[PDB]
Amino acid sequence: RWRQTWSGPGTTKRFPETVLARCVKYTEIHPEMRHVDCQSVWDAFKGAFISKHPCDITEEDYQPLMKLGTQTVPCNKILLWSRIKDLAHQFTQVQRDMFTLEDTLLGYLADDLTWCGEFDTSKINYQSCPDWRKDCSNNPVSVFWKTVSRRFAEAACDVVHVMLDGSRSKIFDKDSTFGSVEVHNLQPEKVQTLEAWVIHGGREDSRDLCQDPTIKELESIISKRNIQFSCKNIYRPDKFLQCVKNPEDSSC
Ligand SMILES: *[C@H]1O[C@H](COP(=O)(O)OP(=O)(O)OC[C@H]2O[C@@H](n3cnc4c(N)ncnc43)[C@H](O)[C@@H]2O)[C@@H](O)[C@@H]1F
Repeated sequence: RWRQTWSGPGTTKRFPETVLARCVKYTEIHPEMRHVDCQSVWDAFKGAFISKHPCDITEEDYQPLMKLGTQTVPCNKILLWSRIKDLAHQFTQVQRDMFTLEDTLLGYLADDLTWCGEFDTSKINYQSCPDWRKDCSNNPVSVFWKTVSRRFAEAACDVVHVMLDGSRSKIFDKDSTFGSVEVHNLQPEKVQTLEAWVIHGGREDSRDLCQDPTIKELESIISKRNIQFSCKNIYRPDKFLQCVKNPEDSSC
């Protein structure tokens, strides 16, 4: 057909198989989750969006899945990210120094996927799904990440780290999901510091991006929540990963 219902990409192909296989694999690798019944996980995941209008999804819709995907992560080793997931993943993969949301079962299940259903049919919509801007914010994908993100941020303690894309027009974007959900769900009772790592996109010699107006804004927001703020430039992400891999044996 020549025009879809919604403005965004449709459900990722073979969504049900893909999720179930991810669950099986995750629960094989991670002993803490060994027990989890993946079929129950798929049923709860399905239950959140199937037969529901995909502009009328709620955090409650995901509660059965949230319950099944309950999981402890070391609260003091959390790595958040904004618009720079790939480096965050490359980093934690070296020796599991920190944990991103994609290191949890629910994050791993949904990473890079799109999904939505239809009001009053129980079919998965493989043709289109709502775009967060053009169509609706309360869509299955966006609501999932908000709900799961909030719980992950709420669990953090001590020093929480965040990678930010220093190549972007706004290094910290107050209106990003990171800025609108994660930042505001850190618990001041538990979190001592948020430390931002500003990832330079620019070759060689660049600015102290910890001085960027948007970084000062982040610092102000965080500080006003009674959490300390720290910031570091990562000038060369390639050299950084090399140093993480081969710590100070080398020019690190
Ligand atoms: C909480 O925030 C970070 C993402 O923060 P960003 O500033 O990168 O968010 P933004 O660009 O405004 O929006 C990205 C949206 O993508 C969805 N999403 C989050 N995480 C994933 C993964 N792993 N795969 C695909 N899509 C993802 C959400 O709908 C965001 O709204 C995340 O760690 C948490 F979402």
